[PDB]
Amino acid sequence: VPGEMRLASIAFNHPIQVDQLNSSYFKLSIPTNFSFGVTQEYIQTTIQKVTVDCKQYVCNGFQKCEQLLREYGQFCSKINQALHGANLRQDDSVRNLFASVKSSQSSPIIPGFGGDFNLTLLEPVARSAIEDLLFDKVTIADPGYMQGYDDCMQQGPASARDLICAQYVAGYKVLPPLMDVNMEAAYTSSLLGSIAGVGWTAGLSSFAAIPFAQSIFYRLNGVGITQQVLSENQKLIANKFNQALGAMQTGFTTTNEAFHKVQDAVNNNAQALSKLASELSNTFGAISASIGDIIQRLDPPEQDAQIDRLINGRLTTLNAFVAQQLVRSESAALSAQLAKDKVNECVKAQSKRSGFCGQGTHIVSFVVNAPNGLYFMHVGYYPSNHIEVVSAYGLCDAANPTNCIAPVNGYFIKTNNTRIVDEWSYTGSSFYAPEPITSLNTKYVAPQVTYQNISTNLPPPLL
Amino acid sequence: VPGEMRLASIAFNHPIQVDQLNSSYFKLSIPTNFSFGVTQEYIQTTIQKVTVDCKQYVCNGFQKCEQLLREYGQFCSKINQALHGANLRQDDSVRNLFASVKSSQSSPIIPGFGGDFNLTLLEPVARSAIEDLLFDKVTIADPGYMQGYDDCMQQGPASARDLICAQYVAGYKVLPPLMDVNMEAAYTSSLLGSIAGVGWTAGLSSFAAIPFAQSIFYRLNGVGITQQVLSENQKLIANKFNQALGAMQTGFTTTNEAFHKVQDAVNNNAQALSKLASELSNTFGAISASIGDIIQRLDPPEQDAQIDRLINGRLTTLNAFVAQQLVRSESAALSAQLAKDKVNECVKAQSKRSGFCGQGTHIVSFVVNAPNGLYFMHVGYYPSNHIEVVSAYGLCDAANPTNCIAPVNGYFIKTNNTRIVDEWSYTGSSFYAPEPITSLNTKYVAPQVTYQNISTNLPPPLL
Amino acid sequence: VPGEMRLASIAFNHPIQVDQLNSSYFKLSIPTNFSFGVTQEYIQTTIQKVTVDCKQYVCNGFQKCEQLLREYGQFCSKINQALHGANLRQDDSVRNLFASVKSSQSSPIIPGFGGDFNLTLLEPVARSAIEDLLFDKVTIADPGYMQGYDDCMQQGPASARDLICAQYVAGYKVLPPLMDVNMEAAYTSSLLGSIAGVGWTAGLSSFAAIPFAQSIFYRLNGVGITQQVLSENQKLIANKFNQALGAMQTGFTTTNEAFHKVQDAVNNNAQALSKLASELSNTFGAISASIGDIIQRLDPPEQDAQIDRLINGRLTTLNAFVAQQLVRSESAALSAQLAKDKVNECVKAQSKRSGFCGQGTHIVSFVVNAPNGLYFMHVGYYPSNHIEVVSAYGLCDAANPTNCIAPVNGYFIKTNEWSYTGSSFYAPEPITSLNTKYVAPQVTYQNISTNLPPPLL
Amino acid sequence: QLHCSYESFDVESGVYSVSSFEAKPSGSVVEQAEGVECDFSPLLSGTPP
Repeated sequence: VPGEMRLASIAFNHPIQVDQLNSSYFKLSIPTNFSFGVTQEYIQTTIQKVTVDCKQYVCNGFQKCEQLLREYGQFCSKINQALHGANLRQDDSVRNLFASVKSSQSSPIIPGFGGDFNLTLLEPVARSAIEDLLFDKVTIADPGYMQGYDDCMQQGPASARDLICAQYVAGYKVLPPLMDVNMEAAYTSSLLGSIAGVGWTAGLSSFAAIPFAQSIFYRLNGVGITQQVLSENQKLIANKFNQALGAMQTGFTTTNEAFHKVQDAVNNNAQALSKLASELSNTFGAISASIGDIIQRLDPPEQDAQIDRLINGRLTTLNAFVAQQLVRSESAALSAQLAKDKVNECVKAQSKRSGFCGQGTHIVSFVVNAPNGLYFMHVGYYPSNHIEVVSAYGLCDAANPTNCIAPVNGYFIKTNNTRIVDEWSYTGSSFYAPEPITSLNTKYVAPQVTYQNISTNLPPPLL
Repeated sequence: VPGEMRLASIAFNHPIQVDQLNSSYFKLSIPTNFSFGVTQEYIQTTIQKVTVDCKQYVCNGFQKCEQLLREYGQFCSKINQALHGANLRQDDSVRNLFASVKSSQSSPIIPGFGGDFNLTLLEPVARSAIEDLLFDKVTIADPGYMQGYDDCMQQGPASARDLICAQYVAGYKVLPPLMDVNMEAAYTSSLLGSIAGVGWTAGLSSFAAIPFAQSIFYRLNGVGITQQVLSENQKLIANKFNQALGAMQTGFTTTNEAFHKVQDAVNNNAQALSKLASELSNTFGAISASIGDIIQRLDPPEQDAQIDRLINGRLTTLNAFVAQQLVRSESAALSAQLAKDKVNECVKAQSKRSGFCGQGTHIVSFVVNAPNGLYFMHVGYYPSNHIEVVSAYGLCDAANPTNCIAPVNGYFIKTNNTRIVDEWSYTGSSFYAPEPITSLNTKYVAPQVTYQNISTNLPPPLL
Repeated sequence: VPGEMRLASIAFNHPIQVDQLNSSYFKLSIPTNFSFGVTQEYIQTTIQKVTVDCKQYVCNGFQKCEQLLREYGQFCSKINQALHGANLRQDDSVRNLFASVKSSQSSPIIPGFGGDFNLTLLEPVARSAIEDLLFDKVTIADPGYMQGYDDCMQQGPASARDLICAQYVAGYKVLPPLMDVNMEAAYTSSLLGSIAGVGWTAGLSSFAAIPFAQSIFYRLNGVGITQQVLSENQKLIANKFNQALGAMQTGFTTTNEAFHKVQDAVNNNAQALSKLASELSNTFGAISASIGDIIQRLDPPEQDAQIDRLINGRLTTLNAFVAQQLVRSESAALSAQLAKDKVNECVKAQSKRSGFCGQGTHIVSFVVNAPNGLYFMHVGYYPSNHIEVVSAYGLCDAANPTNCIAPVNGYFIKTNEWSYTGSSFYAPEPITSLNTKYVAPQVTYQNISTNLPPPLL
Repeated sequence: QLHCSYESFDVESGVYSVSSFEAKPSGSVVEQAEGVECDFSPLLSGTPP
């Protein structure tokens, strides 16, 4: 048998300390190793669209409500109009999203795409295995529409417990999604066809149409990693990437918060529908929840006192229900707008903003279909094994104070490598990778007192 | 007359396909024609501010009402306070918007501004022709305050049917807008005058004061169009630009979605009023909707039972009304925040983020005053007639492998132009337009195996 | 005493006008002086979290309520579940905030950090001097937990009226914040230590570890101020900056709207609890607001009728209350995300976006803890004393038309023959290859027949 | 019905939900029974209480 729980302090992890330094030189923290990894998010984009029969929900064709509800018919019309407008709003957001998803051009996609990268995301020509695992992991009730009447009806298993058949008792209607799941799959493949890539300036007209691996190298040079190292490590890069990719098969667990949110979005829709269903049995102090039951046992002068009470509570339930759905609809529209922005930023281009996307700088990200929404995956770069090195603000000619240089997208560090005879060396900013200083990696700058006074050998400029 | 409706599949517009080539060279898709085009959006920034007399809404000064509301006086105070705070919030948002709208400096504007561009959007020195067209299309009832009181009264037309004069019965009050429309128009003209500087390494500190078309050419080089083409086609550009501008007079009909949204904002304010007005006639099962009628018909022991019932329902409509207004006010405030951010991005300067603004890269955009908000329009580049061309990742001068170059904001393409003897040609990325290779269009880069091996003539620098 | 009120017109602050000019040259408005300044904002990140006992709120354990509430027990379950989920969401947002706040590395911080700048925002090694002023200005009721309950009981002042100890009558529970305040302070100290690197690429892994003044000059070059000016004005800059810094001691005033909003956020929470407390006395037409009174005053058939009436109104206030809290919780969640957005942009690095941060371009900004949220401050840069000068689109060699240049981060201006100045400030300098670049020729470029050193020929 | 719901002679074009069919009810069947004629004979004689 397990023992007592243990009281514990919440840990306070500390940042690696780096001493600030005065004068012309300073310590520089730089990683000596890194790893690929991923993050993911789920953004809901829609509310399921429903309508409710406003007569049958209250009264199922009994002749007293055929007269008694006539004075309340305008409440029903307000109910129907509000819900109808909410449904229209949901479909507008869908059309607006897809207008930005589409591209003027894309590559055809074939097997073996991505080269040495595995790219198991590719459809089983289809949706994708990743998307299908998501749909199968979700605990949602069996799909609507077909067979309709015959899946409520005795032509099916006795074990069905779907609220969808209960919609034919209660008069509820679920409207179909607008986009068509097959067209949705085509839109996500269209996005994959624009990959390789985001580089080569704005990219808003022309389409580069290059191999996937090559675009990755441009993204890696976009964060200051030198290309010389990248060419040496090309197989390593593919291997580490594939390890991060392989981790997505363990991503279908409840510790993935995005995964958990997908399930909760499904749960919330089910709860709203079932809430109205539970209210069908709720008396309001009326003798019975059934109108036909109270008609059968009551004299008509008092029969409708009971009916009126029942009507009032049922209408009140509908009013509350509409208000709830309107709020949800607005939040979904806003949520969809955020996803739309990320598709046109986090997916369509590399970004330097940070914050956005996965927390590992930013390298390419992808998006897939999810129930009522979009699910994003973000590839990222995680630094490790940081060391401190000596570095300088710049280097300059001691024989001529007006001749100076400073590194471009990198740093000047004291040399600790046996292959470099030069006292100083250039490194990439994202990774420790010393190299000779050359005109390619430096630029002329105005002089400053903190630049080193180099009295001997500088190749950039030679003079 | 028409026959039966036709069933149809929803079309999927497929992207232009581009073959995914292997090896050191690739197909590049580039447009061969383009058009200017526009988009528009409406962002509401405010809702109407209102107050309601909490005695008058219940009754017209009747004495039973005067005594019976004493127990409810704290509800009225909460009603007044909640609405009052919401009204203050609306005014806070307007001032915040204007704080960011105003500029320290602007150009004077005279007729013939914009050069060859027509600029019919300019004020009729005024508000603007666009704003007045919008106001004529809008169906909103005229506001009071100078005065229209006598048009409620017998001292005005007998044909007035305004719900605006009916507020005198309901105790409803329409508050005046926070700012004079002329001052608002002055702010929008200052936004037109805030063009140039458009950047130039911030431009927050300066005002370049250059012709509008001149700033456009700076923007066109900002999207990868070569200046050689731009100088040749300047008159053509103005012609296409004015065709795009002339189409704005057809943006005043319901196919323009932003236009429809303006009318819906008006409708929403009208709805709030109409609901209160209809409720004045709404008996709650009380013997009459009128307090004076109840008084003249009943003995006082029953008279106040009927009145109390009537009061409770009237108070209930006020409570629901306030809650609705509180929600709308919050959404309006957030909507206003969105607009001011677009003013400092989509309007104030050219932007490269995409998504935002019109869907055609981004070039200059404009904003005008609209009821309850701001109406924006955007302009952009719409490429067409894309062709595929042969292209290279870079060129490395193989007779001396350490010389390696790559294009700047453009591409190296195989030459298909008879005027150019060079084996490779440089083009802008926004448009197909080959040019001879020169040092201005390229930069020195690290070597790569996929760069082409030119063993003979390579001019940028020749050595 | 005062006279009659004065009717007035709202002033319109007319913009400085600058004329557009004909041909190859144009007016340029440029400042000849500037000042530092400060702006501030408050971004709330949470709603105070509370729960309530669903039996105690309605009755004091009187037996008739114990029987009658069994018919309504499922409403209480929905009330408790909804509030509980709302509380979890508030704490989820806190974890998400800290995920962006923490840095992998930081500088150690000592007193006298920042060199010539005073930096009174430094921790009193603690919170910060600014936060100390803030919390004293806040009017919030004294905290619970410890000593807690024994400050609520009769051995305490007879004058306590705090909702904080009235909750043990009402059954409210005020939940503790997810984070210890000292941990929170340490996280903001880590943000101060995350300065340098700021620039030098995205800075995502590297850590420059350089002086604060040194990082400033880099940023000032990044906004178009030339280095020549910066070296001449270094002490002037430090003085103006510390004047802007010194103004923070007057920031705890009613004209600071961010400060006012913090107080309102404190009172929004107070209002929510006080509303429920007032409803405990709200007779609903029931014989009394007290269950014990109606039990003692009524025959038991009537006791049941009046207790039910009283219960129904009490449950109704609870239901409305939950809905109100759901709305508030979501708005705070969105607000919390906005704080994260500024932390990963406005705070961690200089930005060129404008709009964001203080309205004076963007230079370094800071953030401190506030009740239920974060309080940001930004240093703004304000141009002044603008003059107009003649400027040209570019220059070329008249004898060699293909040699054409254009200024980098600045303008070519007429010399009061051509001179270079930084885009941020008026300060002429000779044109040299460092401040210019080669460009394609244009019809508006000047035809220079005399002397251009870049290119020499 | 749609015209009445919008109180107009020109409803805007769209697809609109309308009330559902009642599903075609048919004649009864029962499982009622079985028992024996109730005996109320205690009421037929003697003095009531």
